[PDB]
Amino acid sequence: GHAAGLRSGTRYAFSRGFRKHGQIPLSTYLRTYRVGDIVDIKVNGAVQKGMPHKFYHGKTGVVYNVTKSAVGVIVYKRVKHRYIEKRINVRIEHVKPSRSREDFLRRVKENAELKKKAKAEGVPVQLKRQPAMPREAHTVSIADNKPVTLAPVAYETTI
Amino acid sequence: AIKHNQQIPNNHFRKHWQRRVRCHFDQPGKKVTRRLARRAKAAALAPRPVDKL
Amino acid sequence: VNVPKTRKTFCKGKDCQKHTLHKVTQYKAGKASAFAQGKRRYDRKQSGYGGQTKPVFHKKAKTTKKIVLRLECSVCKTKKQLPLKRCKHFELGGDKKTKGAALV
Amino acid sequence: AKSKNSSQHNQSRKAHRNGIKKPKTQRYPSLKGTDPKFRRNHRHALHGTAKALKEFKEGKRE
Amino acid sequence: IPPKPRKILQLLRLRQINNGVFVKVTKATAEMIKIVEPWVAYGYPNLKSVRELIYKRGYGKVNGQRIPLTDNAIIEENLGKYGIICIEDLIHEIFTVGPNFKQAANFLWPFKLSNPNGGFRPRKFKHFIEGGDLGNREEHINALIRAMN
Amino acid sequence: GIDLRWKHVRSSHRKAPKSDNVYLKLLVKLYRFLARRTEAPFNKVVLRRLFMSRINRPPVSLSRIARNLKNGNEKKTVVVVATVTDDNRLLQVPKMEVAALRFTAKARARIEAAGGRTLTLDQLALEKPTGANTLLLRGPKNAREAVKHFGFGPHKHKKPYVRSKGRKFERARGRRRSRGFKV
RNA sequence: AGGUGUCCUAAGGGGGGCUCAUGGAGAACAGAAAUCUCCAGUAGAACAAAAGGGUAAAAGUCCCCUUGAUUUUGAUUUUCAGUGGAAUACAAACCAUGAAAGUGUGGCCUAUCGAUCCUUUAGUCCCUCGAAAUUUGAGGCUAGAGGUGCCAGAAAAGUUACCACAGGGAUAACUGGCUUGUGGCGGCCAAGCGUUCAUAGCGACGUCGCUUUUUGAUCCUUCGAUGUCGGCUCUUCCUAUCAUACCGAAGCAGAAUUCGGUAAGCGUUGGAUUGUUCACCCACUAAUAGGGAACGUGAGCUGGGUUUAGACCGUCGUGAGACAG
RNA sequence: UUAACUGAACGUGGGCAUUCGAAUGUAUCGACACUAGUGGGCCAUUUUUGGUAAGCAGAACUGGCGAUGCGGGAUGAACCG
RNA sequence: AGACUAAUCGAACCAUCUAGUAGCUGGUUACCGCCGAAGUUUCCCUCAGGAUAGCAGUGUCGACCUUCAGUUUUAUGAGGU
RNA sequence: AGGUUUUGCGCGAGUGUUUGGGUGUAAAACCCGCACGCGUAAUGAAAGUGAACGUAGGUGAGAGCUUCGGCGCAUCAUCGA
Ligand SMILES: [K+]
Ligand SMILES: [K+]
Ligand SMILES: [K+]
Ligand SMILES: [K+]
Ligand SMILES: [K+]
Ligand SMILES: [K+]
Ligand SMILES: [K+]
Ligand SMILES: [K+]
Ligand SMILES: [K+]
Ligand SMILES: [K+]
Ligand SMILES: [K+]
Ligand SMILES: [K+]
Ligand SMILES: [K+]
Ligand SMILES: [K+]
Ligand SMILES: [K+]
Ligand SMILES: [K+]
Ligand SMILES: [K+]
Ligand SMILES: [K+]
Ligand SMILES: [K+]
Ligand SMILES: [K+]
Ligand SMILES: [K+]
Ligand SMILES: [K+]
Ligand SMILES: [K+]
Ligand SMILES: [K+]
Ligand SMILES: [K+]
Ligand SMILES: [K+]
Ligand SMILES: [K+]
Ligand SMILES: [K+]
Ligand SMILES: [K+]
Ligand SMILES: [K+]
Ligand SMILES: [K+]
Ligand SMILES: [K+]
Ligand SMILES: [K+]
Ligand SMILES: [K+]
Ligand SMILES: [K+]
Ligand SMILES: [K+]
Ligand SMILES: [K+]
Ligand SMILES: [Mg+2]
Ligand SMILES: [Mg+2]
Ligand SMILES: [Mg+2]
Ligand SMILES: [Mg+2]
Ligand SMILES: [Mg+2]
Ligand SMILES: [Mg+2]
Ligand SMILES: [Mg+2]
Ligand SMILES: [Mg+2]
Ligand SMILES: [Mg+2]
Ligand SMILES: [Mg+2]
Ligand SMILES: [Mg+2]
Ligand SMILES: [Mg+2]
Ligand SMILES: [Mg+2]
Ligand SMILES: [Mg+2]
Ligand SMILES: [Mg+2]
Ligand SMILES: [Mg+2]
Ligand SMILES: [Mg+2]
Ligand SMILES: [Mg+2]
Ligand SMILES: [Mg+2]
Ligand SMILES: [Mg+2]
Ligand SMILES: [Mg+2]
Ligand SMILES: [Mg+2]
Ligand SMILES: [Mg+2]
Ligand SMILES: [Mg+2]
Ligand SMILES: [Mg+2]
Ligand SMILES: [Mg+2]
Ligand SMILES: [Mg+2]
Ligand SMILES: [Mg+2]
Ligand SMILES: [Mg+2]
Ligand SMILES: [Mg+2]
Ligand SMILES: [Mg+2]
Ligand SMILES: [Mg+2]
Ligand SMILES: [Mg+2]
Ligand SMILES: [Mg+2]
Ligand SMILES: [Mg+2]
Ligand SMILES: [Mg+2]
Ligand SMILES: [Mg+2]
Ligand SMILES: [Mg+2]
Ligand SMILES: [Mg+2]
Ligand SMILES: [Mg+2]
Ligand SMILES: [Mg+2]
Ligand SMILES: [Mg+2]
Ligand SMILES: [Mg+2]
Ligand SMILES: [Mg+2]
Ligand SMILES: [Mg+2]
Ligand SMILES: [Mg+2]
Ligand SMILES: [Mg+2]
Ligand SMILES: [Mg+2]
Ligand SMILES: [Mg+2]
Ligand SMILES: [Mg+2]
Ligand SMILES: [Mg+2]
Ligand SMILES: [Zn+2]
Repeated sequence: GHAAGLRSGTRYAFSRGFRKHGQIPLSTYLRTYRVGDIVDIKVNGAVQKGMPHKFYHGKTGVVYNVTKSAVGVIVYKRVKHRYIEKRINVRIEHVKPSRSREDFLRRVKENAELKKKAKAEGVPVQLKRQPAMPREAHTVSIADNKPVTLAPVAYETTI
Repeated sequence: AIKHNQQIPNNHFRKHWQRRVRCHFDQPGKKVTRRLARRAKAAALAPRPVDKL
Repeated sequence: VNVPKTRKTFCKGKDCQKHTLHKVTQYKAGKASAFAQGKRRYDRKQSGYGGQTKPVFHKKAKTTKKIVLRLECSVCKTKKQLPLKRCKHFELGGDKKTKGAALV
Repeated sequence: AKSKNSSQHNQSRKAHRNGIKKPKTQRYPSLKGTDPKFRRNHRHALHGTAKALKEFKEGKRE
Repeated sequence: IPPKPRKILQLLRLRQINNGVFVKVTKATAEMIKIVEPWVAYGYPNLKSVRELIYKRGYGKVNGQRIPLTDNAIIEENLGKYGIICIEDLIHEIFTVGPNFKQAANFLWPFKLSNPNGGFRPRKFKHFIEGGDLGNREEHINALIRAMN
Repeated sequence: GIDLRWKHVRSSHRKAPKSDNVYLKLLVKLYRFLARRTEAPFNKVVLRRLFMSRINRPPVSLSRIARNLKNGNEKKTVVVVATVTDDNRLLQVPKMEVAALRFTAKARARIEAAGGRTLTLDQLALEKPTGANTLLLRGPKNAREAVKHFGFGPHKHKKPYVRSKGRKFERARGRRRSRGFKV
């Protein structure tokens, strides 16, 4: 049985970067969170209270509780042949709102106006994404862009 | 040993129980013997009842 | 390790239910009675022939013990018990340490 | 007298035989572990809403 | 076979040797095909290849069963709501990738071909560029279809 | 080779009764014919429940029927593929008509004494061959003493297998914090 | 490559002011090193202990006040079967500090510890001693302490050469198999030795190989058994040639010698001491070469040694007994 | 909870497919009950630790043999098909 | 001499307790059809043995529940080889 | 002998004749009913106490039926009594 402590193996993960020590920006304490938000976890080494375990560093979850100085988050952990639901308490210095769902929240309101604009006008539109398609036919002119002929080069010693 | 969810057993069969086992194959036979004795007893007490108050 | 002889902390007495002043002493176990049911049973089992009937412990490893403080309320005369960590030397009411007076 | 110490050789394949199951979600999650001060009041709020929306057929007319 | 290429071949419906299917090339399908490179050969079919494959080896998936299409009534009662009513329509929808390509191609049971009549190249598990039979040979796929069909 | 995950997979549901009752076989022949020659979804459901075992056909009481005869169901026909039992708690029986697999002696007597009538499942097919104006009722499946023992474990609040009840039977270590821990 | 079974009434809690290690330049005794002043100084100092992380109007340092190291129970995290030290966020009380916002449920974070049965203390003033009451005594209900270091937790000294049973080739002591460090044998380069003269005869510093007649390393076969030292007797095989045939080279005048090639056809001994393999002497001879064949060869012999049971000595042990003496 | 019907959670009523808002497959959806055998493993490409090395000793992902025949590698548990 | 005590002695012979116990070796009786493993996790005076989770079979029930996935694409996080 | 899950059967808020008695074509078959066992109520160490605010509650799903407005079994998730 090897050594297995709470913070074993976190030499580089929990460290602050080069030229990024000292004071914490105060906009961290001014954000607001609501039950149902989507946040990601990133441990700050300079705060030793409300720290999450090293497994959750770099994960994304959903808020389920709000208290005076922390939030409760729900994450799913894989243990061999199943998933288990975990609930962790994290101080707000370690959490951050996520941009994972912003693309979806932007397409939903853009689809609403395009649908209503088209319905008012009378011409149908697409309203869903498509993967990149193969290119089409086109003509390329040789005028004042004459091609340059290349050939492989002989071997030579550099040093 | 135990291997699943069971009720913990307590069977008192750790003595030489096979030396003291009483079957009853004479249940109908003993019933006939009792009825014959009652019939004989009633005849001896000729007009009297077969019981006491 | 030394602790003061008095301390004020919560009291659970029916009349106090607040912080009051307490006197601090050290806990000492009492002597085993000869009429406890565990003792009466043990004597009966050991009589007659057969020898020693129960285990006797031999392989000790601990060198210290946990200290237990006994506190008493100055108002209602109720008592508390508080355990400490393992220590080698202990006294209550010793001289407090001084600072900046290094004289060797 | 010496044998093998540890291995993980066949463990992944055994895990995927009956699939790796993600528990199904529900519409109403449980309120276990939420702030009790919030929970005490939220009970009263749902109670009052129940008293109304029923007299809404016997008066009030919200 | 390793687990990732195995899963992809199941989604392309290629679960047996000498099976063939039609797919439409986009960004989402070109990456799947690149992964299973040492198991497949592919290219660009022409009208003759599309025509003869469906005429000779065409089977339909009706209520879970594999049914040979010997009559136009079979096609109409399964693809009629998309405007396809005859076998000539089905060929047109495949060869010119139409608005209902997904439905038409999934109706056809995967083709079961034979081994080629003239055999393969001397070592067939190299890339076509190296001298093998794997990968993308573009319009040379037509010569291989003649021998297998 | 074909590279398939499954092969020769069998069905998970019964296809015939396991009983050998002669009259139940006649009943099954009747509803096999009805289910094939009618579009009514009602007939297919009744056929499946005639295959089931006794723990999948829990009984239904007169009280449970009276609960569902409210809010505009006063004149529908109650159908129960099970036994119908009596309830001592109910003091006044409403009038109704019920088609059931069987009735207990007191259940049948109380239904008819209030002005109702009892049917058999073959009388029902003759009067309502499509199941019109009916309501299907099931009894409580999990209200069985054996189900209380299922899935026992830590922090599960299930019932244990013990031979008696009292202070000396599994109440000391693992059940309270004054002896070690609790569950 | 290292650490733990402790240590602290402050080295715990709150508030306030200040800036550290080191360098340059100056001042009676005073100097490399005492105390005083100015300038520069991103932490190069300090924070009980091992190492890693963290910290500058502080988490360092000095000053002032205190005991959140307190009460009642639940939820969550790590090891994990999601069973049994340590940690996180709230709720309900009572407090401490600061003008205040706030902070405080022990040590800046990651280690610093213990079930059932029994004993003992604190708590309510509570339940029971079953014919009825009162006082002593005993028994229950809730929380700590006395300990299991083999640390999910028996109460425990040797010998057997007089020996026994169930098994194991999952495991040693002999052949065989892979390897070749070590042992043995053979090459390459050329500073130098050789009277001058690298290579007649040699080869320092380096470097490439071969063999399985040394010894190691491993544990694949054999423990319902493959007879375990040496000599005697007898046959055959290998060449890395001791003698014999025919030749090349020399620091080869002759004689005697030294280096090399083709070559295993033919030989390679009689004795004193030792159980010896190995060794060392006397003597003859053309010469008294090196090895394999289950370390060839016990239903071929022999039985000197080793290695059962009898017996003596020395050293060791209280003793029974031990010793590759 | 806020100086404050200001917020927080849960909702009534109304509006929005003129399109329920990437690709492919669905040759196998969910939940429960009762129980067997096993708990000596070995081999290989790539990555790797100790050792001069070993048909030596120890790990990670994946594929095999064990539990499996057939055509090749003359023979040859594990190599190619 | 651990020598002799009826071919038996580092504790004779005869009957009974007795079918003494064995985590250890050996054996374990017709055919066809369908499905099909493990040598791994945690605890144990545990290391040739058990319990516990996993892998496997059988019986079903709920709807035939727009339901899922050892995969690609698009947007967006974490990591110190 | 004592447990447990699943299949078939009888009766069903109850269920079980056979310790015993009556009777007989006599170890069979047939008949009887006072007690008793399990179930119908739990929770505490114990003294003890002991299950409806509501059409036996509200919300989201839900087979079947429907006068097409809706009613909603079994079961699952959730807030309460
Ligand atoms: K280590
Ligand atoms: K005794
Ligand atoms: K072992
Ligand atoms: K091991
Ligand atoms: K105790
Ligand atoms: K220490
Ligand atoms: K302090
Ligand atoms: K440090
Ligand atoms: K724990
Ligand atoms: K132990
Ligand atoms: K310990
Ligand atoms: K242990
Ligand atoms: K002994
Ligand atoms: K010996
Ligand atoms: K053997
Ligand atoms: K073997
Ligand atoms: K060598
Ligand atoms: K050798
Ligand atoms: K060797
Ligand atoms: K060996
Ligand atoms: K042997
Ligand atoms: K000799
Ligand atoms: K041999
Ligand atoms: K010999
Ligand atoms: K001797
Ligand atoms: K308000
Ligand atoms: K098992
Ligand atoms: K097992
Ligand atoms: K093994
Ligand atoms: K091996
Ligand atoms: K072969
Ligand atoms: K004799
Ligand atoms: K064993
Ligand atoms: K690095
Ligand atoms: K039964
Ligand atoms: K009764
Ligand atoms: K419906
Ligand atoms: Mg580590
Ligand atoms: Mg006595
Ligand atoms: Mg005595
Ligand atoms: Mg093992
Ligand atoms: Mg495998
Ligand atoms: Mg030909
Ligand atoms: Mg070829
Ligand atoms: Mg086949
Ligand atoms: Mg301070
Ligand atoms: Mg400060
Ligand atoms: Mg507080
Ligand atoms: Mg400090
Ligand atoms: Mg702390
Ligand atoms: Mg203790
Ligand atoms: Mg006690
Ligand atoms: Mg008495
Ligand atoms: Mg043996
Ligand atoms: Mg072996
Ligand atoms: Mg050498
Ligand atoms: Mg010279
Ligand atoms: Mg040399
Ligand atoms: Mg043998
Ligand atoms: Mg032999
Ligand atoms: Mg022999
Ligand atoms: Mg030679
Ligand atoms: Mg020569
Ligand atoms: Mg001699
Ligand atoms: Mg040899
Ligand atoms: Mg020999
Ligand atoms: Mg021989
Ligand atoms: Mg001898
Ligand atoms: Mg001897
Ligand atoms: Mg002797
Ligand atoms: Mg002596
Ligand atoms: Mg085994
Ligand atoms: Mg290995
Ligand atoms: Mg091995
Ligand atoms: Mg095997
Ligand atoms: Mg194979
Ligand atoms: Mg072959
Ligand atoms: Mg070969
Ligand atoms: Mg004799
Ligand atoms: Mg036997
Ligand atoms: Mg025997
Ligand atoms: Mg199969
Ligand atoms: Mg133990
Ligand atoms: Mg064995
Ligand atoms: Mg459903
Ligand atoms: Mg289905
Ligand atoms: Mg690293
Ligand atoms: Mg009788
Ligand atoms: Zn007090």
